[PDB]
Amino acid sequence: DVVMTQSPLSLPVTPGEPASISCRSSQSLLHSNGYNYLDWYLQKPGQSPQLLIYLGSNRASGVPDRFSGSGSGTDFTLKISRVEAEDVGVYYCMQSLQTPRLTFGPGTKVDIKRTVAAPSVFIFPPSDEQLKSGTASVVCLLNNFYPRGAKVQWKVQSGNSQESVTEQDSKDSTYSLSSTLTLSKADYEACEVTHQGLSSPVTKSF
Amino acid sequence: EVQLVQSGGGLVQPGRSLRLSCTASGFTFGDYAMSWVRQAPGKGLEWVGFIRSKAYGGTTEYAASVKGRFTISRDDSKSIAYLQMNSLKTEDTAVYYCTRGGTLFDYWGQGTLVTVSSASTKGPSVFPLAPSSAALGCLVKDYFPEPVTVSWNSGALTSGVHTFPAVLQSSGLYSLSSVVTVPSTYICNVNHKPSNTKVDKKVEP
Amino acid sequence: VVALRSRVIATMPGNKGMASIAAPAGEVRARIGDRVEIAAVNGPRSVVVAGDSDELDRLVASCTTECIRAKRLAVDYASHSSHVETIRDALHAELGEDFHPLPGFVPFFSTVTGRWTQPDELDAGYWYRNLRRTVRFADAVRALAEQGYRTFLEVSAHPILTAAIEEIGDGSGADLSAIHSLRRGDGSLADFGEALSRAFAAGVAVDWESVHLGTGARRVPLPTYPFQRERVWLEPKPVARR
Repeated sequence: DVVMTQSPLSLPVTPGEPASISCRSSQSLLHSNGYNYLDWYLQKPGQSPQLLIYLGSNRASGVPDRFSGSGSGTDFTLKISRVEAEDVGVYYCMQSLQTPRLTFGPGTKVDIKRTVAAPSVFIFPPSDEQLKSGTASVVCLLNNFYPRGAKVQWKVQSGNSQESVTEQDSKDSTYSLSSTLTLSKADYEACEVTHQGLSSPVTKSF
Repeated sequence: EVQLVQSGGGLVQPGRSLRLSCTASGFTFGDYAMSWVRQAPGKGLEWVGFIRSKAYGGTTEYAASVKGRFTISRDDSKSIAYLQMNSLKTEDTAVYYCTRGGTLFDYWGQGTLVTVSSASTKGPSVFPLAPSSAALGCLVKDYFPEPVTVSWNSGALTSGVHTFPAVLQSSGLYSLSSVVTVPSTYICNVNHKPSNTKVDKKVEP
Repeated sequence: VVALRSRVIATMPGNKGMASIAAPAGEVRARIGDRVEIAAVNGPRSVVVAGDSDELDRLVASCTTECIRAKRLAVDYASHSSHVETIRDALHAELGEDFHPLPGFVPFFSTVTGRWTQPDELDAGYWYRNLRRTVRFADAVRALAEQGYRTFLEVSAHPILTAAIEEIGDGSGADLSAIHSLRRGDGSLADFGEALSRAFAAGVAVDWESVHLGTGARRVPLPTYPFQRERVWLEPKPVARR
């Protein structure tokens, strides 16, 4: 079959900290030469990916020493000794035993770590000048939230919501979210979140 | 040093032909196996195909879905790799990466944003976001393609200004809502580059 | 903006024009009459006057009776007055339909306000203010000296305004450098090179790592800086057995 792999998709990192990102494989990636067949890759935010580690542990040339690789045939671990802003990105766990390579997997979403934020839920009813062209979009503006693990429900149901996840910044290192509910004439005549910043659902309507 | 400089962007409609050219500089082209890997908007990588090295046999192998239509070729004498994108579809509306190895994607080149949409080029339909009682925003929706820049107070306010990324509707258009969060009146201008359509709006609840 | 402004303003000639003189503001502002106003104070000894015909010609006639630079501008047209303010659509909004005001960036300097401003008002409203109010260029120039600006490079093909900037410092203690632009009759690159040399002499920062890129020049040994040497020596103090 295929060696389907999992990883800590939402591992946080903070400046000045050593981080431990992992990968788990169903089969054994160790070769008959005793050579683990896993490749750690890094994709920068809005840039070309780069090859960090090959053969499980070793560097690529030009990749800083701050990445180290190790692990057994199934479990693999990359430790970042010194976390930086270029380190923040997506980490890809690539197997080699079998290549066809349909997808690169979910990938580890790495973000700069702060404390849990307070999700600001702002309901914006569509403007009356939107209603002349036959369209309507009430936007649930989730703002200053962390992590990006919040789903927005549309009741009074859902299914017409489109996703807009945003850039995490430098000074605030938070997230913003837009659940765009494009809508039509008659059905225009409420959004709430389950983000970890709060516990009870905060429901506000247009 | 080594570079994998790319070219082949433009406009294509569902059912057309396109060319992706990758020029490798720095090492011998013949012994590396070229691969084409593509980044669907919103997620990471998806491998499209790869041709074997010239001396390995030049045996091409694509993904089952893109097998046949896409044609991977190469050449040492002018040192160029071609990805013949025939019959482009909505999955080809994505960034494409020229990767320096069949099973070791090293340099990744730069990345070509290939767009495959049936829409046309018109300016944005700026709709405001009246505050409930707060934050003040305005829409950008009904625009295509993606050059875009939306600021608030016309480049005067920068703290709390946060423009949302593009959203693709099933009808082939693009969606942006730019937002500011500050108590108060605020003015938002949107510049559509390809047709040069600048629309300005002031918002009250 | 400029194209449509000129296109539509080309009709008002025959009623009003403008002139530019280097006379002190006092006497000219005292003797103006019959639909005359000072369009732009370019200095304590320089004013651009926007007046009606048959007397503005006689204003430069009054300036040639006092024997000053007489330039009957062949480009005379109507501005900073009411003959252009009557067009509130073509001359007030048609010129600028699109505008992208920028942030602080490098401080620019508007004149109609007389002080430094952010680049937000730079649109058709600015041209409306130029056609409605005066310019008060001298106020902006004095603001330049207050904010540390002395070297003035004239962006034109003949020095007419740096000449005036030289009368900015003719009565002001803060004597400021106003570069001599390409002379009236100069249209070659040798004149641009001499203008660049003069600008460097005045104090203009010239990135010489950009002029020599297309020449393909080579660095050659040259004499070093000729240190003007004093006689600086500290001899030991004591004299033995005094």
